[PDB]
Amino acid sequence: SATIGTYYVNDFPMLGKNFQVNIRALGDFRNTQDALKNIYIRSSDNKMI
Amino acid sequence: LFGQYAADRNALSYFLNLPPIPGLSLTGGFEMYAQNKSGKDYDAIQQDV
Repeated sequence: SATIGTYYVNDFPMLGKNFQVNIRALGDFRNTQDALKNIYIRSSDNKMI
Repeated sequence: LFGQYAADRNALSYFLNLPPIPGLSLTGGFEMYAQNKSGKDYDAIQQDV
């Protein structure tokens, strides 16, 4: 969700009102079908998979 | 009472008789609100006010 999608973590203050903080990968990486290969996750053994 | 507490000492005392009509002001003093839109700090708002 964070890399491919948009993840709304919390809000930050700007111009008085609260605005969202969103995490997303650079659009170039999400473009291809095989975007999963670039993405990595850390197992419980602290090894990147 | 005002005569008794003419000296300020360390307290600011104002003695008022209860409103004749609850929720109403006999003087008619307007209630004015100046809304800041940029997001200036409340100290600057107080200076301007």
